[PDB]
Amino acid sequence: MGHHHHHHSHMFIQTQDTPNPNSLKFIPGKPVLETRTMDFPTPAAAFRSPLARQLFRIEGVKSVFFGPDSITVTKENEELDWNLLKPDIYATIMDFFASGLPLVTEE
Repeated sequence: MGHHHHHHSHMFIQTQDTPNPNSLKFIPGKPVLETRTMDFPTPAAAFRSPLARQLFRIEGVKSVFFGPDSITVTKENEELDWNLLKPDIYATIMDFFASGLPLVTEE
């Protein structure tokens, strides 16, 4: 079907603040990595996830981390406010699950 069951996808991301001013935690409502956790410190390491690659496309993303129903992203520098990234972050992750791409391609 072309159109999605968006009325209750539970694909809406809540932001939870952390003990790091440069990093913010994004809970999508669905376990991205219940099975494990995977770090992406560098834009190169991001190859192990299509989502991580798409997150490094967003203006301000220094690094991405995946965890149990959580995506913890860090900014390049403190001059960057998260409101610059947030619209693109929501759009890209909801688009990822709308595409239904595998969270991990290889470890």
